[PDB]
Amino acid sequence: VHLTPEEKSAVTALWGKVNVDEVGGEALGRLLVVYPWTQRFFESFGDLSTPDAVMGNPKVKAHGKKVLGAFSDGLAHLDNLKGTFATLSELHCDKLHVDPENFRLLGNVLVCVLAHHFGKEFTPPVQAAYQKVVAGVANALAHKYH
Amino acid sequence: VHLTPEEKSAVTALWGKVNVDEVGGEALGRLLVVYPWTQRFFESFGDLSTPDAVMGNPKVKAHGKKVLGAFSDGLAHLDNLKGTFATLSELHCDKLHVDPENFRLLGNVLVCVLAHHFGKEFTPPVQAAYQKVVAGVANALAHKYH
Amino acid sequence: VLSPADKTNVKAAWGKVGAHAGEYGAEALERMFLSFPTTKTYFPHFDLSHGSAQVKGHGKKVADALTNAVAHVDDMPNALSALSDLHAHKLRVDPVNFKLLSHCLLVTLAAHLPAEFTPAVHASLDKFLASVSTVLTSKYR
Amino acid sequence: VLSPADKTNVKAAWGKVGAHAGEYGAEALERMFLSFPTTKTYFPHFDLSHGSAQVKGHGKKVADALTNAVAHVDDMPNALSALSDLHAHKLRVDPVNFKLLSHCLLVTLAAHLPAEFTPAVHASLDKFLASVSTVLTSKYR
Ligand code: HEM
Ligand code: HEM
Ligand code: HEM
Ligand code: HEM
Repeated sequence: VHLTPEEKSAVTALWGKVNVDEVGGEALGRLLVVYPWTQRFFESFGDLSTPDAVMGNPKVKAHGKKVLGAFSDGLAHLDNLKGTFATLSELHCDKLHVDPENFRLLGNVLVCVLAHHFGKEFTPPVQAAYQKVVAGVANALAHKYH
Repeated sequence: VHLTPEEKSAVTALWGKVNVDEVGGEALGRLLVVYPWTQRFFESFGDLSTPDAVMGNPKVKAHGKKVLGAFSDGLAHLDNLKGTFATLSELHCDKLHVDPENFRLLGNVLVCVLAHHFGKEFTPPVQAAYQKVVAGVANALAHKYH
Repeated sequence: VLSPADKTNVKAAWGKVGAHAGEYGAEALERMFLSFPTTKTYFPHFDLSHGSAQVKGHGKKVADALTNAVAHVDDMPNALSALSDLHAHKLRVDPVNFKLLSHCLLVTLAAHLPAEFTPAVHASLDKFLASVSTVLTSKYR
Repeated sequence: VLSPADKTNVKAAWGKVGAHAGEYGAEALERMFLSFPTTKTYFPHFDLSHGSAQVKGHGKKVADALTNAVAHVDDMPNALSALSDLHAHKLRVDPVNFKLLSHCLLVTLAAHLPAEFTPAVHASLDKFLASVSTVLTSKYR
């Protein structure tokens, strides 16, 4: 993805303050709440029938940590996302059967979460930079679909 | 855009039978009828309030020819759509102020026009190849937007 | 919002389709799976090869639903009530995909109905498929 | 469809916004122009630099429209009649752009309402903004 060096620096500076464990659970939980149809992939997680059940579900929290840990690794290779997420793309297509539109939804929910978490520090230019990142990650994850 | 060799052959073969002038006026006309908000760029063309008016407008016909002629030229450079369309992308962004979503809409209308014209020859695999081409051209035209 | 002209147009076009409705349903599906491969993510249990009986069978069900929608164009939300429930609470297909199938249905109809697929009818059919889509996703949240 | 809970959530969040509506509307616009540059194609007559007078004035008009919508949540098609007409027949903004602005309005609200922006309220606001976008594009064709 083409971020400028000042965009790259802003993205990394902010990410160093993120607790991936907390943010991961919040982001995946909000996705399941705001866009309920995404629950279709997680029937194995148990009760997701109300917002309180979703946000308190330990499997949702654990999975959120995994997802955002993989995202975090990806931020070290902004110049080669395709390469970093290649195996994961194949897994999401062939084994998990996840419609890539879901990666885009998660991207926007994550941007909301960062804004909620950091408030005024999540400025318009910092947002713009993260929008490029989340689009890039979604595109990388969708690359091996067939 | 990557087309497999059989896709390339299918695209080229069908296009050899297309009358750009006719197909161009039909695709642009249908765009303006099916998605009337696209008329916003063509106030100077005259009255566009009915399907018959639109389809018989000489300025719609003429512009359809121009558009599809450039598109035609791009089919000879499938390996470098971005460079081929760079100047046109900058023009559409900086001078004409055309939302790139319009390029996606015209692509799908063009697919429907080819199907209408060619019937059974426009098979599922041939459509798939053309969907790749129209998406590539749309992305190319959108590339220099800023 | 469908106008009387739209309803008139859809009823005439769908009428010429007639007994081939199921056949066209299957072809639209095949066009979708090939043109937009991400849609296959909702059919992991299907054999998606050319001429699959599951595809032919599912195409028939989709077509029969559309025929019912056309018959009940003035009260689609009740006529499709069972389907909208099934899509919202069970199948849970992301709404973007409805646009993809709609496009492929238009392409299919265009390829089979040269004389009837005028710009006016194309426009009415597009609105009609968008309204059906809207009904099928109306109970998602 | 907005439930009673959705309406309560929206009313509570927008009330907290109160006198800052206009400031937040301008911020949402700046967020959109920077994050989604294609949206700039509809404002070639504007100075889009940070803090511009046109952006400030427009943000206030957008915010006031949303305040009106919240107050007329059960009667939105009538309350937004003039705006639906204007967008459909004069401005003619492609429908895809409404979701870009809606996202940037959500981000803006998140950034300003730490206590109030719970997962339930986030969902209700997203639904509310989709409903507003639907009304504004309802007369397009
Ligand atoms: C930022 C985008 C995402 C990333 C980086 C990501 C990453 C991952 C990783 C690392 C795994 C574990 C793979 C393994 O070793 O088995 C996984 C599994 C999975 N992901 Fe994704 N994910 C993303 C988005 C999504 C979204 C949006 C969905 C669906 C809405 C999804 C659905 C799943 C499911 C169902 C599993 C398997 C869960 C299980 O083991 O039961 N992912 N993902
Ligand atoms: C396949 C995609 C398209 C291609 C290849 C294309 C190509 C062109 C070309 C070659 C020109 C003439 C530029 C010049 O004067 O040097 C042009 C002009 C223009 N195009 Fe595009 N175009 C495309 C799609 C569209 C669409 C979808 C719209 C809006 C619905 C649009 C709006 C315009 C307008 C308003 C002009 C100027 C017309 C005039 O001054 O007479 N174009 N385009
Ligand atoms: C015009 C739009 C559509 C209509 C009218 C429609 C209608 C139907 C009908 C009638 C059924 C059978 C229900 C039953 O057997 O009781 C069905 C099932 C199903 N639909 Fe939808 N559908 C539409 C669009 C979509 C789209 C866009 C997708 C996703 C790409 C989709 C995915 C499915 C799936 C996965 C099933 C279950 C198939 C099975 O296991 O047999 N449908 N639909
Ligand atoms: C939440 C959805 C939106 C609402 C409530 C809204 C509301 C408004 C209002 C109140 C006006 C001023 C009308 C007047 O002059 O009295 C306006 C104008 C305008 N809107 Fe929309 N708008 C929305 C979304 C959008 C979108 C997404 C775009 C395109 C990106 C857009 C483009 C415009 C433009 C170009 C004007 C004319 C501005 C000028 O020339 O001063 N709007 N809108």
